[PDB]
Order: sequence, then structure tokens, then C-alpha cells
Amino acid sequence: DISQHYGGSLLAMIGKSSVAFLSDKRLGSGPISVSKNFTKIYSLTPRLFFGFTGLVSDGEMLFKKIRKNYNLFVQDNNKDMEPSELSNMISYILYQKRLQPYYVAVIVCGMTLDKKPYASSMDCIGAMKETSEFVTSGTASKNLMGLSEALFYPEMEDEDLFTTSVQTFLNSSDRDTFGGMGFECLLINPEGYKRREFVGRCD
Amino acid sequence: TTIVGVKYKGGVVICADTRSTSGPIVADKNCSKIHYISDNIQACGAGTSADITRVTRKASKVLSIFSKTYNRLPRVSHCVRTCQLHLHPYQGHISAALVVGGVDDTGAHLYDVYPHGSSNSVSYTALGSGSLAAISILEAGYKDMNREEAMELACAAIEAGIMNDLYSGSNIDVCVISQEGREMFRNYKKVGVRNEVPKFQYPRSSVKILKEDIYKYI
Amino acid sequence: KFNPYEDNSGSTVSIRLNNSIIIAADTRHCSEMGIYSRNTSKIFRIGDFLLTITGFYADGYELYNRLKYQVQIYESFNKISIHSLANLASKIMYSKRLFPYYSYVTLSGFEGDNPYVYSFDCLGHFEEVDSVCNGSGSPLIQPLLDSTIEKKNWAGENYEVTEEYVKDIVRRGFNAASERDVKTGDNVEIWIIKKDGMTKEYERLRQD
Amino acid sequence: GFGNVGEDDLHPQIKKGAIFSPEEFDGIDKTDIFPLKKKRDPDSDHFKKTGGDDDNPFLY
Amino acid sequence: GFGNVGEDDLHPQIKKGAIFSPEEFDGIDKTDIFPLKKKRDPDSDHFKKTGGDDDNPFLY
Amino acid sequence: MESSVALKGNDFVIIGTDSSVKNSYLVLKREEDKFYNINNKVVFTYLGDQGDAFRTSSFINEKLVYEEIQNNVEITPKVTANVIQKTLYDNLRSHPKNCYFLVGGLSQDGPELYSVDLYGSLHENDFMAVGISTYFCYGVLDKEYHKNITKEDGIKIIQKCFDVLKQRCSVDISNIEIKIVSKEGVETINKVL
Amino acid sequence: MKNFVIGSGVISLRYKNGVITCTDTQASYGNLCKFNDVRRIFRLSSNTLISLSGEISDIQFLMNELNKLNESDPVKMSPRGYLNLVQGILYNKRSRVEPLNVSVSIVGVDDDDFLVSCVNHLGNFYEDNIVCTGLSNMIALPFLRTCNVLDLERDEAISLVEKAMTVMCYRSCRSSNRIQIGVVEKGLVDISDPYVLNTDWQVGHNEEEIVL
Amino acid sequence: MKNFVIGSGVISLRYKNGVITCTDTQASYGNLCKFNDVRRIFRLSSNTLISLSGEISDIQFLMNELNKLNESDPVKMSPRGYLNLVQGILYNKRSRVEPLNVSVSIVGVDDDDFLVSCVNHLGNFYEDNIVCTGLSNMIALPFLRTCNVLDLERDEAISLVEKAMTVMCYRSCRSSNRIQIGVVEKGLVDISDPYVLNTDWQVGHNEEEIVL
Amino acid sequence: TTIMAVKYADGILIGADCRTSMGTYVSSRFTDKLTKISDNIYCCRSGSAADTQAITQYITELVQRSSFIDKEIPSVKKAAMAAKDIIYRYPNMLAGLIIAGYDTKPRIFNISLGGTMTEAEWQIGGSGSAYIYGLCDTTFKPNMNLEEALEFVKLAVTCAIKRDNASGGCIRMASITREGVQRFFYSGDKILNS
Amino acid sequence: TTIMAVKYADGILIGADCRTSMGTYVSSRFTDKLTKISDNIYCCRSGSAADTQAITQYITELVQRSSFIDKEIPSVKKAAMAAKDIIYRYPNMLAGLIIAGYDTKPRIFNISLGGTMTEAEWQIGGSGSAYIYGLCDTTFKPNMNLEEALEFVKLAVTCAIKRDNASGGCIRMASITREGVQRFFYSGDKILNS
Amino acid sequence: TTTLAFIFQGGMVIAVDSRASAGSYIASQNVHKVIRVNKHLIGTMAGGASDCYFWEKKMGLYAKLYELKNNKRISVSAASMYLSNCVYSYKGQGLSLGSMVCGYDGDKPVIYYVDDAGQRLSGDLFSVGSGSTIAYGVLNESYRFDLTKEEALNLGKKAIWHATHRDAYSGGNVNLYFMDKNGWEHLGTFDVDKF
Repeated sequence: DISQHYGGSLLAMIGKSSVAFLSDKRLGSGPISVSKNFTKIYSLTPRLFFGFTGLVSDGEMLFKKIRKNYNLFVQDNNKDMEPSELSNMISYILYQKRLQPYYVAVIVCGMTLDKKPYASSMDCIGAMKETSEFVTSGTASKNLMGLSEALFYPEMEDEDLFTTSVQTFLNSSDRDTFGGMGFECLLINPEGYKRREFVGRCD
Repeated sequence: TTIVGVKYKGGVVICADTRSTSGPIVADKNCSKIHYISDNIQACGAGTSADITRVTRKASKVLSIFSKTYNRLPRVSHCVRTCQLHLHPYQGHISAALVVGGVDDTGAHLYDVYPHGSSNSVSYTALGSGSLAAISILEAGYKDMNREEAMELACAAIEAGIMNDLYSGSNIDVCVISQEGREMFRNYKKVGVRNEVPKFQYPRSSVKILKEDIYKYI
Repeated sequence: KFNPYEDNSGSTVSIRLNNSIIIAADTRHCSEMGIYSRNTSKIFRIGDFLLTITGFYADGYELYNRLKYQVQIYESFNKISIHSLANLASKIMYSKRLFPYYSYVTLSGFEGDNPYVYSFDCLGHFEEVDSVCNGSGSPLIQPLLDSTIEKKNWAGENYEVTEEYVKDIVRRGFNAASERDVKTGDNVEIWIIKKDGMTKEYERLRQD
Repeated sequence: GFGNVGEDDLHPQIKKGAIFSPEEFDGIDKTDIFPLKKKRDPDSDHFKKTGGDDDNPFLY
Repeated sequence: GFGNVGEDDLHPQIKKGAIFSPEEFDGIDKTDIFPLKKKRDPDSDHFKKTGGDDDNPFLY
Repeated sequence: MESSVALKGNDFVIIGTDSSVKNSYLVLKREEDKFYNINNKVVFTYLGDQGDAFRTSSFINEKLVYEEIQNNVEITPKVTANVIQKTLYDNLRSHPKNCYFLVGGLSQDGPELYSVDLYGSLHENDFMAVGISTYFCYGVLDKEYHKNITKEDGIKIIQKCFDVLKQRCSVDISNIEIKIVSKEGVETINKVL
Repeated sequence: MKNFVIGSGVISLRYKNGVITCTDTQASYGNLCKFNDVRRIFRLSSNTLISLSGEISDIQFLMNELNKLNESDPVKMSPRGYLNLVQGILYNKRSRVEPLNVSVSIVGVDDDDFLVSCVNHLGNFYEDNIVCTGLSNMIALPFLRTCNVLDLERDEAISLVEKAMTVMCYRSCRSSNRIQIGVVEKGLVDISDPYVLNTDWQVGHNEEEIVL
Repeated sequence: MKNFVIGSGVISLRYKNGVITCTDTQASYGNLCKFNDVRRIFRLSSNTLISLSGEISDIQFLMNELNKLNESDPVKMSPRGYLNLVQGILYNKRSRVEPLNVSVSIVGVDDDDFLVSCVNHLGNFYEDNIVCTGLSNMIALPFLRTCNVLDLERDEAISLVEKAMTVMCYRSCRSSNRIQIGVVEKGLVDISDPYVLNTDWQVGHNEEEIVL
Repeated sequence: TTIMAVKYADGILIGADCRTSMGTYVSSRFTDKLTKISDNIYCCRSGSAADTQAITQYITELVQRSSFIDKEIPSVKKAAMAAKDIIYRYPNMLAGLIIAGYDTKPRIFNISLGGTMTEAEWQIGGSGSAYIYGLCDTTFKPNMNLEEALEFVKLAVTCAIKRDNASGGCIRMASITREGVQRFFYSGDKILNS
Repeated sequence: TTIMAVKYADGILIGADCRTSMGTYVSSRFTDKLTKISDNIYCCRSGSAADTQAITQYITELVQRSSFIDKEIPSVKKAAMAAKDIIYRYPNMLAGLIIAGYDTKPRIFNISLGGTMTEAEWQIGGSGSAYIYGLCDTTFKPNMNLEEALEFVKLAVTCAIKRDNASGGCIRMASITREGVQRFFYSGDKILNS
Repeated sequence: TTTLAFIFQGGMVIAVDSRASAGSYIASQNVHKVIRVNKHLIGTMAGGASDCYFWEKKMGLYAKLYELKNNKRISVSAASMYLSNCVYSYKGQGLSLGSMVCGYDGDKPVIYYVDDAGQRLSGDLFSVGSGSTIAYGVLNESYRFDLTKEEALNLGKKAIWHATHRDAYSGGNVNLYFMDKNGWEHLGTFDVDKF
């Protein structure tokens, strides 16, 4: 309900040595799209990303909480956080509100310190699903899952991964009423990441 | 799901299907439903996936502190009591049902734990959406067994739930805890075989990039 | 309190090409939390037309019987066209507006040389479509057809859409649906309607 | 009776879409503990109170 | 909690008067058939159905 | 409910709010000041339940002043919007406030314009339309707004957006108060539509 | 929708040269086993049997309608004909929002076609080699499906159905061990006198309880 | 507010130089007479008796608190002292919206002053020569009031109370014929062993039914 | 309420209690629950007082109609079937009857609450029947004499009267035989004072 | 459930069934309902499964605690009272217990759902008890021997199993005497086949 | 859905969005939301597709039967009144339906807004559907009775495009119609992406 108020969807595909993390830039107020430039993907570093679907305020405050915890952890260790550790910490933060849960679903993407791709997702209360092929969330979650299962194959090259993920996201948004028309794709690799924005039906 | 538990002469067999679901949509394949609690205790749960992990994690903490402090491998009764004391206060709002099995100095024990905090020592168990399909196999085939016969009865029980329950499928995870220690069989069977579909590739020209910004990790 | 419906829906896909119509449906009859049968046919044929059903199986069977009865009455003079049959199906469905048939009906067939596929809602509104999917797996398959067959969002040159290519795409879509759709069936029943005839094929899907 | 089909399609909402959805007939990864619709723990098998008078509780 | 006492005496209503009224704690001459509150006719004396299953009616 | 439309230009931000105070059946006032000015660099307007809105806005104003004077926090539109988001979020899940804000002002990165809704959802945009304007004025804003609008063009766009409500919205609006924040201070304009 | 006196599930499966149908004779009113000799297997005609489950009053009404229609018609019917008739009756009852809380299994043998079909209270129907009704559908059906029933002789099929019914007795509150088995072959229709399944409980012993 | 096991009725009236209190020994759980030896007349002092009705668990709790108070303070109490104490307890429970589903009657004699008082679950209280609790308040009280109890000796008062309890047994579902009578006089406090009233039921005999 | 019918040697014996409760108040304590359908058919009513009376008022005239239409003694089966249709055709009517009589052989028909009709050798009904199912199961004996069956009904209804609050008063009994119907009376004083 | 407790010539004999169910499904058919509070005190739980287990877990340590503070054998009276407070203090906890043991003499304590505690010579509980109140009333005899009481429990629980759907399986029995506790077992094979 | 119809000096303009959705899922993107009942009378369905299409085709038959009886074109007032009465007969039964019955009564254009509540309003400018409020804003700013034909068409074409740009329940093609004294003409099926 509140999640469908703001809408929006996330997709994260894992290729060979690269992750395609992309989302729609629509912010909703119900049927009305109040902004065409609202990115739901946050970057702690060029190797740690995560996006939220659901209540936008919950996502933003969770981002600030996650950044606080991550900065404290990095100061305490001097070794950068692993994306698995980031996902586990996010899951812990979500579960502390078990009786008043956040109305968000969070996908965590990044590169391990070993420089391997990583993706995962959580529900309102941190039920974590570590991913090897792909993971989705949001209003277009079902279309994205079906089309990714149809089209995803393991060990895709960075550019083939980009094209396949972009096509799946475009075609999943085209069948979702609350799906946006401005889209953003973070192509993540050991050397950093590339923020690519594309457009769809303009409706 | 069809998480199953069978108790035999000198240990327990805890089997589960590797499937997760949210509505009519399958969410996760090859999911590991058998949670670690102790070297001699494993728990497999059905219900709210986050509650299974956290409840079984609380037991793992309390049993790890206990064994480390007292240099004494924990009892299954201690794990069940910890779970009961945690689940009962919440009146089942923490919806976690577990099949806790293990081997202690008193022998092999297998328990059924329910969301409201009740427990039940049992000889064989089934839980989840496929429990009824599984319990039918366990009813017909259960007897006094060794680990080999217990392994196949439990796997046959899971197979029945995978084949007959809509919300169960994929693989069978198996974990045996005997007096000699615990041994795991991840994806012990692949009953839910998929077809060999070819690949599909779009032309790279099929997508246009509006603008691109490049950031470098340091 | 009484629930008059049961969701036996798996997934059905209808695609019309330039000179052929490909109809495919999963053969599973799903109960709640279980599988009644794995070999129920969701596709019914009325002369040279194929009727596709989803939703509540009894409602779709009753609708097919009513359609067959009305078409039999009408055929006292001449064969019914696909357009007239679609309109009659819409009227029949709307007659139950206060107690609707829980069945998404897809009527497909040839009007002489030209293929036609009609998609209906539960309240009877019908559209002439190029490719339509109904049932629980519709959101898992329709984007695949929009992309690979209808070539939506395909900025470059389009792979030629031949009959075998579309059939393989349909098998791919049903594999994906059966993988991620809990109620999508164990076998896929594929029909190919050509101008002068039609033929059935069967293929296997994972049987969880 | 008619189901208000299309009300959200017909009005600005200041989810009844144009086409009828199968739903007319939560964000937590929750599985069923038993196939039974809404049962997840043993039934409360005591002797249940019946009769007497709940309309006049204080007329002992 | 506060009882909205005075809402009718406070707003034009486009019965909560300014002062609380008695029995805040029909046009028919009805009277009562028995001093018991709701009782009007003999109790329905039969063995009453309990147990079984109401949320799974069709799983015989 | 209460309409507010805001624009940002190259170096100015315009916020226009409905100055009338109303309940379901009656108009209590017709010119109520619903803006807070902070250092002449940030102007934010509050909307929704007046009892909650004015209390939250007063707390925000005093907290921002205290943080500026004591802790030398630089008060930009982003800082004001983040503080508003936090104060709305803290009460959201326990004792919610039924109010929402538009925060606009000049920062070191140029004009910024933020919207904080009932749930504390914060987002920036080139133009904002909250209240009933979310359903009427976004078409007008899309048609008319462009990056290089002048201040007078922004005022006229705000006037058109509120004229849409005047002519088409059933609820009565008669007065709008426009506060334009720019490098030369904050300019107040009152219009009777 | 009547839910007063409920008969538990039905089991019907086809074997090499015939079809089996089996039901318990218990009828429960809530948690009370009010009747233990309510018989729910009837022969619609030569080469066909009908077994019912659900509300006993609806079972009796449906069988009364079927008997009337059977005596009225001068033309015989195949098991498929009875399946169509019962499906029509139940679907019409559902469509008038006056459903019968009854689920039925029609089994019969045509000249060479073996019918094993199910119809539920909504008029939904299907045909399969093993059809189970009610909680049998969840408990006994997964167990029955593990055996290639098509290759079973009559005695083996009867034994398998008896084992399934024993499992139902163990794992269902509303089913007893007193069952009735109906069999149809090419030239045979048989409905046995209800007989009691033998059960064992030695799994319950814990340490040293004296076997009384 | 507990409504599980309920004692039916209390009758207490004052007569010449004394006071009576009487209750049945039945305790009912719904329509089931679960216990027939639950005793609800207690001795508060050498000159006071308290009889209770309502939820038996609340009766036991209240009497436990009263016994604790009795053993705690070193100062005796007159029957009105106990009346005030019990009224305060019940009213406090009610005002904490955790009421006791219990209604009690305190009876006692102090220096030739006779107390007959009632307190209900809400802490409401009153004093009268005849006080009845529960359905007794509607059935037995109108019958008792027809007799000027103030001029009855102990035997006549006991007989009148027995007649009232017989009427209660006839016309109340939760009232039995096994009663217990407590009597307090200037120098006497007595609680009899529960004994069974003798009923007649001869009105419905009719003319031509073979009395068995 | 406790009603029971037991088929003994060449006869039918029905017993019932008299109490007619209303909440905690006994609306009446002499109600006759053995409603005569005809000179040879008696029915014990359980369920709504108004609905069960409505049915028994109707099937009273149906058994006579059919009895004289075909010139035969009124049939218990036809009375039970006639009751079953009304109880089935009209779900709004909360009614359950034990119809026992003697047309050519003694027979007991139990029309359950929803219209489920079953022939029985002995039957119990009413709220108080719940507490004597074990007693009736262990104590029943095929082909009792009148004294044995009278004791059996006397023991069963007495133990239901004790435990059930809605059951009380004397035990009305009626034995239908080929030679007619004779009523009995187990006075409540003997039951209660025991 | 069908839990039973009878006090006989030289101790306590408690009987119970094994079936535990949710709805029409028997989740387990070997559940032990005779919960040991101490070596000489046994509790037959009835009510909410989770709540009754919570109480008996607490009563187990309370009765041991006071036993060693007092320096004497655990008191079944104290265990029953300790149960009553928890059942009374916490209305949200649907629990009803039969606590029977042997400290100096055999005692049976019945704690109802609301905390109503009564001492009894014999006691039954659970859903299936409703059908054997008449059988237990007529068949109970003061000062039975072990065999006579074992037959009584065997007969009563058997007739509750044959009628109550929530009751089934073999009859667990346990005789607490001054000499100790002896467990028994009446297999459902005999009960069902009969 | 967002539909638009208004009257200007040169004639009348009608525009719709051609999307149809079932909750979050977009079932179709090429639904035709205009019922042509004759050369001088069309209806712009909005709401429950089956409901509005059925009664509009039932109204189109009444117009056809009226023409046969009287050898004369039916008036818009009578065509809309027939539609209004049909839905009004089901008032309070949850029927959801909103449409504009556009046409000419000889030399005069008239648009009748009809909805499931039995309402029936004649006016010079109506917008119906979820995106109607956005369309009303774009029209209010630039709509004039003195529009030239090209200006009016672009205003209607652009007004629907903006509504689709900002509303979730619309955004297929912009079907555009122009109805004059001599009849209506289907002026395009513009795709909103290609503006």
C-alpha cells in the first residue's frame, strides 16, 4: 500500500566480474508521478551500493543509518566493509524494528574485497536472499523476475550484462503502471562503477 | 516448504526442500533451510524467514556462550527451552516453527517447536506446506532404523512434498547429526530438474545510453 | 462468506503471426496448496477456432459449453466468423456481470486469410491483440513477448519473427514461468493454427 | 455487485483498474507452517464453555 | 477517552452537549417480555457444533 | 489539502502557498502567513493540520537557530529539509504529525527546493506542487516551466498554477502568498488571484 | 452452506483392470463422532459407482436427485454420462449461490475406458488415475501417487488403498478405521460390507511403559 | 472479567436476634455442573460470615486477600468494618478496570447490631434485612420479602430460607438442591455441613402416567 | 435438554427431561418434550422451540394424509422423511428431531440439525446428551426387555440431568408398542433427593 | 484431549490419550500429555499447548525450590497453588491443569481455565471429557485397587476416544504411589479393533 | 485513463489515451476508448472497460434502431439520455462508468458527460478519467472558444500527452478525433513517446 504509493522497482544482475544495478527514476504520490529524477540507489562507496523500494522516507532514513554504521565500522577496522557484511548489518537494522517494521525492501550490490560481484535483497524485516544470478524488488518485481529468468545466463560480459539487464528493466517497466520512464543503471566492476541513464516510453 | 526430521537409533536426519516463495512467485532457489545452532544441533524452520534465522541465531548464541563458558557441548533441551522462552512472550507474532534435532550426552533428540512456544519431543517430523504430503510417507515407512534407512525415508518424505505441494520444489538438503558428528548433503537430490534452454542475446545496439558518468574505486 | 471461485489458473499464451497463430497453455490443474491433475487441457476448439481458458476451470468449461451451444444454433445457416464468435463470447460473459465467470478467455482463429486473436476479461470486454497471456504467469511471460516478438524497446535491427523462432520463444517463456510461477504446469500444450488447419504439440515442464 | 471496476481508472483518487483483475475473486518473506489455511500450532484442546448466559453475566 | 463532550454544543453539525448527560455512561411502546436483558423465548436446546474446522471447511 | 506550488530558477526559488486557513465547512482566515524565513537564505512553508504544522515549524525554526548559533551549522535548504525529515520521521511511527513542507533557498551549489511530505519523504525537484496542486498543476508546470525562466516568469507560472485551482478546484481559494528567495534577500508578494 | 454432519474424504484409484473407491463410515458432528455406520458408496448403475464426502444431508440430497434421474431416464448412461450429470448439478447449485457442501468421486468402467473422476462443491471437476477428496487429497494422495497403481492387480490395489486409509485414520481426526471398499471391473460391481482396518501403535512407547 | 466457573446465588436475611446466610454448593462451567461441593460461606470472625457468588477463582482470590488482612492486622473488626474493607477492595478493582466477577454478602452481629449487606462486582453496596445475589435477586428476593423476617426465630428463618432455595433450584439452572446455611447470633457463629433439600415435582404428574 | 430413544424387545422407549431453560432462568419445568405425531409415532424435539414445533405441527397432518390416502397405519419412515425435507428445504429453521414409532416394526429416525436422517437402534439428543455418550455406549444392550430399557433410559437421562444445567426435572418416558403407548414418570424428587 | 485422574487405594492413577491436533489434522499421535513436575508430582495439561507448557516449566522449578528450602519432599499442594497464581495472574494464558502427586498422601488438584482450584477424588479434563461424565459418575468407586482403577481409567478414556475426534491414540497411564511412579500403555490396536 | 472533449468555434475535439490496466499490471496499451456509433455521434468510454463498452454498444444499437424507425439521425440528447437511463437503472450496484457522448444535432455541437451515478451534463469542455485533473489544468490555461482548428487539435493532443506524462493509469497512444458539422474524422493514433 505505502510501497505502491511511491512505486519504483530495482533490478540487480550479476555477470562475470561485474554487477548491473539499475532502477527507475520515478517518484510517486499514488497515480501521479511527482518527480522524474528520484534515484533510489545509494552509494556508500564505488564498490558498495544499495537501493530501497517502499516507503521513501524509510529508505532515506535507513540509508542515513546504514551510512552511520558503515562509517563507524570502517573507522573501527580500517578494512573496508564486505558487501555480505553490509547486507547482514542492514538485515540486523531492519529486524530491530520487528514489531514496527520498515515498509521497505532493500537490494545490496557491490564488489567484494576479492573484487567479485555480489548482490542480495531483504524484505521488510531483513529476510536476506544472497544472489548469484539476479534479484529484483518493487512494483515491477514479478515482470522483472520472469523476464530475467527468461533472459539471464551466467557469466555475462560487462556490456552484454548491461544490454540484457537494460532490456529486461525496460520491458518490465513497460508492463507496470507505476514503473517510471526515466531509468538509471549503475554498471559495477572492480575498477569502480559507471552511472548510465536511459529513457523509455516517456509516458 | 517440506522441512522434515527423522530420529533413528544413534542420531537424527533433518531434510528440507530448497525453495522459498512469496505469494504465487518463487523467490529463491537452492535456499538453505537448515540453520546452524551447534556442532551437535541443527534447526530447520518454516514460516517468516526472518524469524527462523533470528530465533535460531539466538539459540546459537546462547548455546555457543554456554559451551564456551562451561566447556560442555549443549543439550537439545537447552536449545528448545531458549526458543520456547523467546517465542512464547510474543504470542506467536514472531511466527517461527522449528524442527530442532541433535545428539547430546543423553542421546539423539528431535523436537517440534511451534510459533506460540510449544515444543514436542518426537520420533519423526514434517513441517511446512508439504508436511501433510511428507507425514504420509513417514507414517507408512517409519520404523526403528539406522542412518542409511533413515536417510532414504526422510528423502522419500521430502520428495513426496516436493512433488505434491505447490509451494515446495527444487532440491533436497540433508543433514545428519550422529554420535560421530554432523555431516551435510547440500542439494542431496535434484528432483526438480529444469530444461536445457539455450541462451538469448540482444544486439548491443538495441539499447541507447543518454548520458554516462564514470567513477573510480580507490 | 461463500467463495464461488477456485484459482486453477496456470498460464496461457496466444500469439498471432502474419500467417499463423501459436496457442500454448500449461496442462496443470491446480488446487489450493496442491495439484489436482497434471494433464487437464485448457484449450478447447470450436471448428477452426481455438478457445483458451484460465481462472476457475468450471466457469471456463461452462462458458465453452454455452459458446458451443450458441455457435451450434447459429450454424443452422452459415459458419460463424471469428469476429462474430468473439462478440457473442463478450455478450455471454457480460450476461454474468453480477456473478462473473472467473476465466480469462482468449479466442483465436482465421477469418479467411487473416489470423485473429481476441483477448477477453472476466466481464467480457474483448480486444484484438497480437500477443496476449492470461493466468498467474501472465506478468512473467508477457514482457518476454513484448521484447523478443513485438520488439518493444528494440532500438536496433529486429530478428526476423518466424514460426519456429516464436515457438522456441514460447517454450522459453513457459520454462521461465514454470520456474518462477508456482501454479504453472508440468506440460505445455502448443497449437499452431494455419490458414487451412491446425496441429497440437506437447512439451515437458518441470514438475515440482 | 458490479464491483466498482475501473473506479481508480475513472477517478483521480483524491486498485480498481479498467480491466478486471484475478485478485477481485505483504512485503515479508513468509512461508506456510502447515498447508492448512491459517493454522500453525496445536489446537487448544480443553473443554470449551457453552450455554449459561453471556447476555446476563452478573445474574449468577 | 474524553468522550467528545460538547462537540454538538461546539460545532454547527454541517448528542454531545456542553454538559455531560445521564445514561451516556425507539418510537415504539415496547416494554419487556422477561426481566432478563435479551431473552424473549425459550433457549435453543440442542447439542451445539464445536471443534472440527471452520477455516478449512472443505478439507473433510 | 492546502495547495502550495514552488519553482526554482537559475538563481531564485519561488514558493507560493494558499494563505487562507480553512476547515471542512468554514473559512477561518483568508491571509495567514505560512512561511518561515531563516537568515534570508532559506524559506520553508508548512501545510496540513495547523495545530501540528505550526508546532513542528516552530520547533524546526528554533532548532535551526540553536544549531546555527551554538554549533555553527550552516543552514542551507538541504539542512533545513533534513531536520524537517528527521522531526517528521521520529513521530511518524509513534505519534504522527499530519503536516508537510516545502523548503527553498540558496546554497553554495545554487538554488535548491525540497519537499517533505506527511511521512517524512524528502526529495528535490525543479518544481513542486503539493496539496491539491499535485493533481491539477503538474500539467501546467510541465507545459510552462523551463530552466531559464526569469523571476517574473516564475511568478506568472505560479499564478497560472493557482488559477487552475481557482477555476477548477471545488475548494475555495482567494489569496496566495509568494515568497521569492534569491541572492538579494527574500521578496514577499501577496495576490488575490 | 451446511456444515453440520460431515463425512470424511474419499479415495478412488484405477488399477490394471478396474477402479477402486473407498470411504470410511464415520460421520462427525463437530468434534463428536455421532454416527459410525454412515455409508457413502453407491452404485449409480452396472459398471459405475459414486462415493461422496462432505455434509451428509447434501450427500443424501444429491444421491436422491441422482436416483430420481436414474429411474426417470429410459436410456442407460456411461460413467462419463454420470460425471457430466453430477458436474452439471453441482455447478448449477454453486451458480445459484446455494452450493452443496459435498464432494464426489464417480468411478466406472466403460466398454474399455476406465473412469476415475472428482467433482467438488463448486462444480469443478477433473479426471485422474488417483483422485482423493478432502484432507485425503493432502495426506493419502501424496502417498498413493508413489505407487504405479496402473500395474496393480485388484488385491494389491485394495491393499494399497487400505494402507492409505490407515494413514488417514492415523493422521486425520475426522476419519475412522472402519472403511468400505467399492470395486468396478468389466463385468463386476462390488461394494463390500464395511470392515475395520487393523492398526498398530508400538511407535509411541518411550522407555519402560508396561504393555497393558 | 473471568466468567469460567460461577457460583449461583447467595441468600442472607436477618431475623429475631440473628442473621442467616445460605448458598448452594454447585459450581458450573457453562452448562456443565463441574463441581457440587464448592463451598462459598466463610467465617470472617467470631461474629461475621461472608458468602460469595460469581466466578469461583475471583471468590478464592477475594477470600485469600481477606484472610491475609485478617491475619495481618492486630485489631478486631466489626461486621461493618469487613463491609467497608470488602467494598473498598471491590471498588478499587472496578476502578482499575480489572473487576472481580464476584458479588458477596457480609453478615454479622456486633453488640446487638445486626448487619446484612451486599457488595457487587462494581463496588456498589447496600444494606437491608434481606439481600440476595444474582438470579436469586429476582426469584428468591420477591418471595422472601413477602414474609416479615424481622419477627422470625432461627428455625422459622432457616425454613423460609430453605423454601427460597428450593424455589431457586426449581427455577434456576445454576442452582442445586445441596445448600449450606450459615447462622450468626450474639454468641454464635455456625456454618452447617451442606445438606440436600427435598423437592416435590408433583405438579406435572398428570392423571394417566405410570409413576415409576 | 436430554432426549433419548431406545429400541427394546418389540417396542420403542423414549425418555426426556422437563426443564425448559431460558438463559439461567428455567422458563418452565413441566414442558412435554415427547410430542405425539400420531397414536403410534412420537418425536422428541431438539433445537429451536418455535421451529421444531412448526415442523411437528406440519408432519402431524402429513402422516395422517398419506395414512388415509393409501389406507394404512401411519408410517414412521414417512414422518421422518417428511421432517427431513422441511429441515433441509429451510436452513433458516434450526431443528433436529428423534422420530420414533411403531407402524409394523419399531424404528428410530434421527433427523440431525442440518437435515441428516439416520436410522438408529438407540439415539440421544439435546444439550445434555453430550455427557452420556460413554454411558449409553457401554450400557446399551441389544434386545432389552421393558424393565431393562426403562432402567437404561432412567440411568442415562438421570446422569445427564445431574451434569447438564439445561436438563432437569422429572423424566417423562413413553413406550410405543404394537398395543399402544403408555407413559411413565420418574419423579424429579427421587432423582434430585438421591 | 482426554486427561483423567483417579485416586485409588494406594496412590494416584492418571490416564491420557496421545493425539494432538490442529483442525482436522493430527499434527502428532505420540504426544506425552502426562507432564512430570517432579518425581512424585505429575501434571495433565489441557488448554493452550504453549501456555500450559510455560506454566509446567515454571511450576517444575518452583516446587523444587521450595522443596529444598523446606528440606522435604515436593508438595503437590504447593505445585497446584503455584499453578493457580500464574493461571490467575495472567488471564491471557489459556491453561487448565490437573496436578496429581504423592507427597504424604495422594492428592488431585484441578485448576480450571480462570484459575479455579479444587481438590478432587477423581478428575477428568480435555475436550473428550465431555462424553464420559456420566460414565465416570456411575462407574467410580471409592478406594479401588490398582487393577480396578486401571480398568476404570481404561474404560473411561476408551469411550472418550471413540466419541471425541480430538482424542485418539493409545492410552498413556501413570500410577504415582509412595513407592514411585509406574507407567502403563494401552495400545490403540486393542482400542480401535476392540 | 484520461479522456478529453471540448467545443470550439470551428468544431469539436476529442482525445483519449488508449491505456488499460489491471492494478499495477498494464494489460494493454492499444485499447480503443472511442465508440463510433454514427458519422455524427461518438462516445468516449472511461471506467470499467466492459461496462462502458457494453452500454455504449447498446446505445449505438438504439441509435441505429431509431434511425430505421424515423429515417432520421438520433439527437445527442436522446442518445445520452438512453445511456444515462441504462446505467441509472443500476445505480448503487457499484457500476463504474463515465463517458462523453459527443455529436452534432444538425448545426449545433453538444457534449453530454454521463456517469454511472445517473448524472448527465451538457457542456463545452469535459475531461474524464484518472488523468482528467492534469488535463483540466492544461486546458484551463490555454483553452479558448476562439481556437483555430489546428490550435484546438494541438491543445487536445498536448493536454492528453501531459496527463499521460504524469498519470500512472494512462499513457498509450493519443487517439485524436475532430467532429464537425459534416462528421467526425480520426486524426491520428499518436504514440506519446514520439512527440
